[PDB]
Amino acid sequence: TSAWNIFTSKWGVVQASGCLWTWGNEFGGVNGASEYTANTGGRGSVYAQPAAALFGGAWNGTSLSGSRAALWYSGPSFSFAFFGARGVCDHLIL
Amino acid sequence: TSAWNIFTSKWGVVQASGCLWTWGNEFGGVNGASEYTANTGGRGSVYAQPAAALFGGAWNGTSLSGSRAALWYSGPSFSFAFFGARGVCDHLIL
Amino acid sequence: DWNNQSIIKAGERQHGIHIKQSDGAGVRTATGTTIKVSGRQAQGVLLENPAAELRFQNGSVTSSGQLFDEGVRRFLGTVTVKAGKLVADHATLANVSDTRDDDGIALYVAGEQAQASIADSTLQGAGGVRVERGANVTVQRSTIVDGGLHIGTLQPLQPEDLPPSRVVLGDTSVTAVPASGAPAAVSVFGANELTVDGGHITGGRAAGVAAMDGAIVHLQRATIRRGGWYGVDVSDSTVDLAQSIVEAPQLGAAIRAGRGARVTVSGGSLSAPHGNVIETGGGARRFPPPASPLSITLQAGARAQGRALLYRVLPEPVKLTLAGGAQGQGDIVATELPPIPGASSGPLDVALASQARWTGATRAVDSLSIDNATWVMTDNSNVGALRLASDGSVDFQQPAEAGRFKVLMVDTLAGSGLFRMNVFADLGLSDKLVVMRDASGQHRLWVRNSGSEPASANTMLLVQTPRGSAATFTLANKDGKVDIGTYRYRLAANGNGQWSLVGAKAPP
Ligand SMILES: [Mg+2]
Repeated sequence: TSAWNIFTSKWGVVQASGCLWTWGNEFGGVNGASEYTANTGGRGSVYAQPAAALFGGAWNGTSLSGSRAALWYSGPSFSFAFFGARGVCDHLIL
Repeated sequence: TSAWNIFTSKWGVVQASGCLWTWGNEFGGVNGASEYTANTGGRGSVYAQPAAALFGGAWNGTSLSGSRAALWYSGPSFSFAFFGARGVCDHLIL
Repeated sequence: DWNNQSIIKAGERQHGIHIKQSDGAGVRTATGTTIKVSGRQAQGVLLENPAAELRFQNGSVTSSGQLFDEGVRRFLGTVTVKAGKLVADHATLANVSDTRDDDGIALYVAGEQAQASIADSTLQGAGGVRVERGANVTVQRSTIVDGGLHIGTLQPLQPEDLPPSRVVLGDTSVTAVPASGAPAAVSVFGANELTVDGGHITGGRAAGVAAMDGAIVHLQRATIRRGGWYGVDVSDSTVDLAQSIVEAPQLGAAIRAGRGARVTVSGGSLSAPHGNVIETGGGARRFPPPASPLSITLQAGARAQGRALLYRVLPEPVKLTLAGGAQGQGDIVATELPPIPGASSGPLDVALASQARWTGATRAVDSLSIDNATWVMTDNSNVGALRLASDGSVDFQQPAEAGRFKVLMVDTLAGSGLFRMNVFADLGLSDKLVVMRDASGQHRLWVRNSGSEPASANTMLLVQTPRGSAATFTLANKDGKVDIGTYRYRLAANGNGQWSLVGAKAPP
């Protein structure tokens, strides 16, 4: 109900918010089972695992979405069809 | 009640601690409402939003302040006159 | 319709009894009809018709398959009602499976037209009973063996629309075994109602009962034990405790409330031998408007015992109220340091009313008001604003150690009350009441002899007040005197509001 370019950022980030939650590289918020759970696709267990951040909001999100929309509920092993990712890296000057 | 230079780091960081809390770039500690809150200067909504670290202590936590002093209570939308910031960045050798 | 049969469907996604959304529109019924479904993603009973009523008696519905729908990835139960009425009588509903694979939900009622009335039945599997999304359930004389009861949830990644769920329990007994992982034995999230009438709520990883995000929970003649754990955990929602009993371990509290919670305890009992009876805070929600400053009321003869009667988590305001002859012995403590040095903190306000009785000590209470009640003070104490009325008293407790006096310090004093105080005449020492900023009103002092036979007659300071305070005190021992051995003492105010007890040799 809104055109893709409605969500284009100052620096031309396309679909910046309100389309998909992007996984973040921060941990905090809702923790999970306070006992060693094996949910890392067979690569060990996690104890009292903090949620991974998700930013921007998704298409369903309504008016929650935006440049600062943040959801600290989902564990790193959760998966949903509105959870994607965007990439970042440092600026190199030489 | 004590002079500014009492709070001067080994590296010449002036008022290193116990003058003003600096906001940090790490999340954890006390979470906010486990429910969507539009408190982001009107740029989306947070959910189970963890505290954003505060470091050093301010002028009025006497014994509490110091190089490892850390408060994980304040939501990122909190605003007080004991909360400022100190910048950092990488060291580049070429 | 179904009689003494043995419907077993190992068939995958094959439901023991299924009633189609547009099947026949009428009353079904089944007796002694034991069911078993091993087929993965297939419930024992699935009811889906807003017009069909299913009656299930003396049977036994069980499933082993890994149940769950991909209609927003929520994992169903061995009997699921999504539309229509279910009537269960003397039934076993079991769900055997895995931890990681299945949740083990025995009963699942969800939807604006989903109804269930479990009577004399028993439900098991590590998922328990789950109700949500506008459903109505009534459970009587039954057992939730291991999975617990769970009404509603928090945000399923989207806006929660409205329609409330109502659940009524007639002396059943809900348990949540440590094995089941479940965080609370009973839990109500969102705008939903639970009425409990008698029974044993036992279990929970973290709490016995959890009510959050606007729940209404009426617990009546329930009994709540573990089997740091909390008995009842509240939020921004209403919890009422009538004639119930709540016990808590050392590491815990009988009640935790925070974020604008409203708790009423009438009758019953709350004990926490080595912990707190009531805890306040731990989950930050900061708004400048004074909403419903989280309040706890112990009324109608409530009993409450622990190492502290109220522990405040700091930087939320609290309003503790003992009324209707309730009695609580604890201590009332705060954290000493606030989280943010130099910001506003609201008050810790206690109100002792109609016949009530707190027995303890404090240096955390901001504003205490005793009114036709009594604070039996057990040790040195600090209160901001003290206010009395209608025979409100502050009974200094008689020390077991002779010579050991207690002191109450107050910022401001107002109204009119009585103070029972201890006197050690032979030592020339007495309990003291110090008011530091402002004193006013008519107060009465009643002296208790607690160190008999004085060598001489010697003055003993009893009350200290500011400048030229407006407060009057009068010795309430009859005839305005106390006879300690062969000596008579009277109260005299001297200079700048300092009321001493003078006395000399008693008239022959
Ligand atoms: Mg980090």
